Amino acid sequence: GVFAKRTMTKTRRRLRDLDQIERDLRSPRHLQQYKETKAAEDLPGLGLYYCIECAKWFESETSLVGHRKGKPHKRRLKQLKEGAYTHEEAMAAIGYRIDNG
Amino acid sequence: KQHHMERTYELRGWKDHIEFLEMLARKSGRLLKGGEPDVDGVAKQVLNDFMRGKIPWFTPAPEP
RNA sequence: GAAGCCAGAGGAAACUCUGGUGGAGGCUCGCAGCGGUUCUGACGUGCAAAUCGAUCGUCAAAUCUGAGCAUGGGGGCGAAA
RNA sequence: GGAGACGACGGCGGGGGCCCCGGGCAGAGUUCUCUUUUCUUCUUAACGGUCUAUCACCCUGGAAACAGUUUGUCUGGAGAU
RNA sequence: AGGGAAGUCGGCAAAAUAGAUCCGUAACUUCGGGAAAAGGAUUGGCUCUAAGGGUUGGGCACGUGCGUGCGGUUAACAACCAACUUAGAACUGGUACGGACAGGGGGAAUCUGACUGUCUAAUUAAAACAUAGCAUUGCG
RNA sequence: GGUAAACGGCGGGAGUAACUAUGACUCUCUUAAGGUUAACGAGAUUCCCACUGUCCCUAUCUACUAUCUAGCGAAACCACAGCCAAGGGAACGGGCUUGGCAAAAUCAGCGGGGAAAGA
RNA sequence: GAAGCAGAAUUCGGUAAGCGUUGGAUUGUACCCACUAAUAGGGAACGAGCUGGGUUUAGACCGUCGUGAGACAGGUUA
Ligand SMILES: [Zn+2]
Repeated sequence: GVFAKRTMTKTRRRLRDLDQIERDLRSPRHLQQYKETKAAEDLPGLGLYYCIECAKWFESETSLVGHRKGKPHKRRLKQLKEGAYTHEEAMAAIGYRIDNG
Repeated sequence: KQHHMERTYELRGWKDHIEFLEMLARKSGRLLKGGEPDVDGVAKQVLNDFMRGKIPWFTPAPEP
């Protein structure tokens, strides 16, 4: 079940993208800046329990462990394993490169 | 007085009013959507208790 | 998930705790039924001299209901308008 | 003296009927491909005979190291197993 | 679309929530409740695994298939039959997995009537009526 | 005489005075109550989160009408009729006066006026 | 047009109605806030469009008055 399915595609309901999630996984600085874009006191569990791969905060460690057992987390696993779609992949699809001399 | 507030709410250890309201919200379940504490509602509860006398307080008389 | 009942752990006993079982309540969600809360509702020489739609209250009882009978107007009957 | 002759509710057990599944005969349908396939009939009344069916009761016997036992704790020297 | 009550006497109406499993649940309280409080994690398909059952059956010795006197609790074993639940695992599609249907929005307070119930059929369902509880009166 | 979980009402006593009833006037005590509001509710009110066409600010789609046709077919209402401006003492004008003006017969809407509320 | 009106910003007055004159808060009951060039004032009602108060049929409660039925200094609900 998805909460408020009719306005899920609104811009104010937009979620973090998979390429951003890959950048957070590869570099801790990107994840850090995404965390100063949020208030720590307003997060579940004081922001101490967080899934980078699903980009979601949880109330407890047992909640995070229960999350790691489910299907949305495993779909995020398989999507990250396949790899997110990026601008370089978009250019390689049409066979376009950048000449920097 | 601090001990009266701690006895009233069974709650202690805050450093300021913001942390006091936050831990009171987490204890009483006054949470918004997404696990965010309801500091406004908890502050309204505290003010209601203050003016309704659930929280003991007084103004000391001037010394002669 | 009330009494009653079983097992285990303690406690000198009385009792205490835990896991069950059980199926009580003018308890509760809710279908029928019964009722009639709300809608700038429909309808307003209407299907209807009170109907229609969605919503709502109640649903094991102080629940709903047929037939036979009783009380007849300065009267009856009324959880009383 | 008995029958006529008697409340409501809860779980449990037996039986009839309905529902479900398998094989067999016959008939029908599908069949580009698949489906030893899917569907239809396969019934036995009142009234009687016979053999059995919870409760209960009777006989032997006398139970603690208490036992029999229901989903639900009732029964037993006033005689249990 | 963007904003999210700026609308309006007034969130009227609409939207949002909703089934089931698991984590968790405050004040107050007549200790019975509040409570489905609040706040969260999941839910498709396929292929598997595991658990939860029933029926029947013990060996000698004699007399003669029976009866007896025994012996013996590894039947902890064999054969046959049977249906629905529960839990765990891998794989896989996805924009969605109670995919239609069905289906609580919730919280902080205040006044009010104890509650369940009843009434003005055809403008008012309510702090009205009734109710148990309490008290008084008359009558041997 | 009694009686206030009867209706009601919210102090007492002394001094002064001495038929009856009253009052006035001083004086004095002046007091029942301090350190369970749950549950339930189509009851009334304020606020918060979520949520949204409530609104900025409106747009588009569907069905049934409304529309046209064949058939069928009323009712309300009706002194007579229906363009206005100024005056028409009885602060009324659709008819009178003075002007503006004014061209057959029609259809769909509309709610200003007339008409229309078991008014 | 006039004013110590240097400039900037104005103030007072005149002709002028061509063109505009907003968005909100507060009902324990008309003033505040902001934007703006500005947030000017009135008439056609106050000498059967819709909707909230004055406002008030029938139900009900509290307060005052009345022996009472009831009435009201009144307040609340549908
Ligand atoms: Zn995750």
